[PDB]
Amino acid sequence: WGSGEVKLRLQEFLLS
Amino acid sequence: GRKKIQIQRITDERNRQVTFTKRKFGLMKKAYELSVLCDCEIALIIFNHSNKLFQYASTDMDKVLLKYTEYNEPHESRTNADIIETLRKKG
Amino acid sequence: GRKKIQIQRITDERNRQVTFTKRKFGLMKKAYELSVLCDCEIALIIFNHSNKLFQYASTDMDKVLLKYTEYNEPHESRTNADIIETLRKKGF
DNA sequence: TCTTATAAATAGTT
DNA sequence: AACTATTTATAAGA
Repeated sequence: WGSGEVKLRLQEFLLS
Repeated sequence: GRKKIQIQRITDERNRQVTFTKRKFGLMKKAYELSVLCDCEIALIIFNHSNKLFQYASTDMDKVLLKYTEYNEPHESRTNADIIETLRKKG
Repeated sequence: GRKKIQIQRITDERNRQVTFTKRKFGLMKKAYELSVLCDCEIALIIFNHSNKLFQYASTDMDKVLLKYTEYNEPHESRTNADIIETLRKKGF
């Protein structure tokens, strides 16, 4: 939610 | 409840918060029961009217989100409109 | 229900599938009501015991997940253990 | 799938 | 915060 590597993985999936 | 209510936005700020707290817990309790009865993993994300975040996960939110991203097959996917449609049909 | 059940894993494959289907819908119905009554945006992700995916979102799953990732503040965060704790504390 | 007897959640009042 | 009468959900049956 705030920060992280999970935050990163989720964001990318959503954006591609 | 003492009365049937219409499913429509509650405008009374106070009634809204009371309903929100009780029904949020009710939703999480039913999630808990489903996860145990049927051996499954559940995550729930809620943004209230003020855009504050509440979350529930039967075990670990990270793992469910990670698994979610890995899924590519088609799957059941519903919205409020599907649910409303179902309730039309149930009568 | 016609008889009271205890909250524990259902062993009969068939009963499990039947109960899953009915309770999943019941969960989504309650999410629908909360989101309308209280003006909430809600997403629900369920993996069954075989790891098949079922999802619900009041309006749009993408938007809620995107908002989740953006969120910076600490917030209420519960697991099964929190729920069980609440039930040990409640009398009703 | 439905239905219906019963259990569980909740509205309204306190 | 509590209680309780009622609405709603659902377990076992059709």
